[PDB]
Amino acid sequence: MARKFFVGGNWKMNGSVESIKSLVETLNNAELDPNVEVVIAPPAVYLPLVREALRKDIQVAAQNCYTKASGAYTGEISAEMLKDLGIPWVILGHSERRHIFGESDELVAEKTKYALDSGLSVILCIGETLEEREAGKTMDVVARQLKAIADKITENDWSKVVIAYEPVWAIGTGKVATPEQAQEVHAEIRKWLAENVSAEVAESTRIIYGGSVNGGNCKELAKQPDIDGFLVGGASLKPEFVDIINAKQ
Amino acid sequence: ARKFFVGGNWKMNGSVESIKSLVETLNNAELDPNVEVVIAPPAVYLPLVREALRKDIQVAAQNCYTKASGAYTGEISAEMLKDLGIPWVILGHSERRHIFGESDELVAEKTKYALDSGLSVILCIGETLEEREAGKTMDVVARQLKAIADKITENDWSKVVIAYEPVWAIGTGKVATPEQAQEVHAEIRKWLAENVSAEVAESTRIIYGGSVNGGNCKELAKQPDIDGFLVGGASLKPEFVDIINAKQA
Repeated sequence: MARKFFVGGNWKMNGSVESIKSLVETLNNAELDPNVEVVIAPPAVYLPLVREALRKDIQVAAQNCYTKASGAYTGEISAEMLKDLGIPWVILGHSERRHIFGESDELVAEKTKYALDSGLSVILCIGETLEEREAGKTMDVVARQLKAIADKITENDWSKVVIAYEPVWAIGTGKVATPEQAQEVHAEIRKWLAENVSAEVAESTRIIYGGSVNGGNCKELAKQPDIDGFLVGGASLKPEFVDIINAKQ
Repeated sequence: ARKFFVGGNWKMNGSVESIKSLVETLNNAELDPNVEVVIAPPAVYLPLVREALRKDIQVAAQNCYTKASGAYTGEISAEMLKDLGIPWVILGHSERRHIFGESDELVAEKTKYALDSGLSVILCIGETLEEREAGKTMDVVARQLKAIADKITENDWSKVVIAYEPVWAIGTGKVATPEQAQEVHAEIRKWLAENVSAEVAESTRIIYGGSVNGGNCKELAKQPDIDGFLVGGASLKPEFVDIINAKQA
């Protein structure tokens, strides 16, 4: 019934040696809620720097990886490389990769199965666009995106998956999501897991909210019973990321 | 005369250990001092290679995006490369154009942005087996080049190297002869002369990016419009040194 609260910070395409030095120093100086599992995701070229400098109780994630150990994929990073560098997490299926870079549901599932088999943990991102929501496809889209992973991975493999619901419909659009709207989808995802994977996976899988999370709204969102944490965007670059980690204390 | 140019594209290959061994071999090699040599590790190893490698070999990234920063999960910006002391980037590699669907305009945007950020660019072009059999080799390469020429200034070409990839002879079972390669390279240089300027045509290195190894590098290098190589799998092997030295007796 209980699930450890989970806060990921996705830096996206942001950072310099100097900016990351200050950012990491702020995190190292911070007082963090011991009950919260924290993961940050630097750009791939800063992973060694971050991994060395960052407090060990915050683990590092890559922002993406590919579906093979190695080969002729110019520009791609392998899960094995991540393991080689001591990077335990990867974000897969982020809306920007799905919708700007055309990563299909099955490619996401391929990556996910491959990363898990390599011993990584996965933040698996799902969610529907404004157009899909207007079409009434919220439940169809999240079902389809999850089903691609569920077809590919074992019940035990879910142990190392965290699901991030991204309300893409409320990201850079004129719409805003309420905690109640977020809660509604998280409950739908958990029911899908119960009915398609197992009751145990539904009860133990963290489902984190990946909409616009900042210091001002995190406390309200965390009160919802099916929101198990956050995948933070722009606020992960700011000192208030600490406040978001501490949203419950 | 144009300085001979040898790039080694590791693609999605490498570990800390395997890379250590590769770099030590290069650091101990006797290299033709007239050759400009560039190595392109996977992104998560750029700091490693940049620290360890002899300073007369420059490092390249295998890809980058078109802006300095923002919400592009999984992408690296040219500004990050500059920040890390990475002077080169490979753009428009056939694997990114085909597997990852990168359009001509996207490649051209990336190229413009990288140049503006102070990088040098290895710009890859080339035609597929079907295009070549249909007789569109020059239509395709002219189109791929025109997209860049429409976006960058005449002076911007100064820090461009064109890699001709005979995609028709990469993973097709076909091999290209030096005469076939020379014929395309000569057509590319003439394209530059007639569409850009006389200077750009005579200054721009056009390097051959088909299947280059120790056994064929010497005869390719004798061709008067082949200014070097973009090496794939052999760049992972000791014979990369022989390819660098293709102009020596």
